[PDB]
Amino acid sequence: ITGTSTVGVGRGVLGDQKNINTTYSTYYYLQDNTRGNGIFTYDAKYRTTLPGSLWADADNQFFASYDAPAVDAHYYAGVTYDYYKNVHNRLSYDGNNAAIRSSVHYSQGYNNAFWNGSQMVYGDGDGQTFIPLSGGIDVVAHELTHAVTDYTAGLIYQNESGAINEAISDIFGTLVEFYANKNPDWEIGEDVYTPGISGDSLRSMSDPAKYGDPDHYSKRYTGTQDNGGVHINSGIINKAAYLISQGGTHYGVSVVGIGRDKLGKIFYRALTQYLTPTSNFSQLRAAAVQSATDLYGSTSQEVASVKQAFDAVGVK
Ligand SMILES: [Ca+2]
Ligand SMILES: [Ca+2]
Ligand SMILES: [Ca+2]
Ligand SMILES: [Ca+2]
Ligand SMILES: [Zn+2]
Repeated sequence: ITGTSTVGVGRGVLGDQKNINTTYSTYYYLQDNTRGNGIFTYDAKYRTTLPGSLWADADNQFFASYDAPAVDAHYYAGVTYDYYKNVHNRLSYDGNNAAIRSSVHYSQGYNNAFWNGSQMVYGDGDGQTFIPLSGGIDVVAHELTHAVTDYTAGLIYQNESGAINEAISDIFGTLVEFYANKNPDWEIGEDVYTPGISGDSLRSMSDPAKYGDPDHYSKRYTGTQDNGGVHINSGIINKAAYLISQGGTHYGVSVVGIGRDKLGKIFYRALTQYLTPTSNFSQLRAAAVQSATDLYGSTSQEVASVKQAFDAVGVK
């Protein structure tokens, strides 16, 4: 809408208080005009009709518990936008400052979140397996990174390219959680998953196998569930990114870590520069070795760690 930019305050899903950019014209709207063409948050009102209605508030205070998922969806889309701009000189998900849109309160008891080709969508969860999914910065950044991938490499969402697509979203969701320093870890979804059971998460990058995901290519899922395992085989790539960043020994292969920023730069370059829609894990290894080389030299430690890590997880 057209109006005056202002700043509101509210409480997120985990009860933390934060400031949000709003726009005022009779009502206060969750419309942030300070980032590209804007960040817009919508109420789907427990239906599946999208996007729903632009979130309108009477007094620019967002402390109702109904408001909480909107506060976080709005705030964390902003943080993710800033991460891509400041760390990678990318303006929004398309590189040309496209509007970021999210809808919350999608359906009833819906335990998921997704990018639907045009916008992000967040369920409220059923209160026992999930609470509102936008309460996790790694969840928000994961979903938005799907749009980034769609505008760049265009990884097909099935089999090995699909697992790559999933892993890139886990990798970057984590790097964003670290960038914002929101209690970071190498776990996915720990803040919003199973409120009655602490210390667990949906997926683990540091040890995928903790939840039954492969951490080695020999162990990959070859059937047809989950579009050929896209959320399952991502574990192999997730473990690789973890080793590359933090180091460690995995099936007897030692890896010297090169830290997060270099992991980010290497994978962002692979993604934007070398990956294609049909790329497989072997092509990802090559893309990553080539980015490292481009960035740090044919005989750098960095290139050596990237080689080490992919060997460790069985990807030649
Ligand atoms: Ca209010
Ligand atoms: Ca965390
Ligand atoms: Ca996490
Ligand atoms: Ca939990
Ligand atoms: Zn995903």
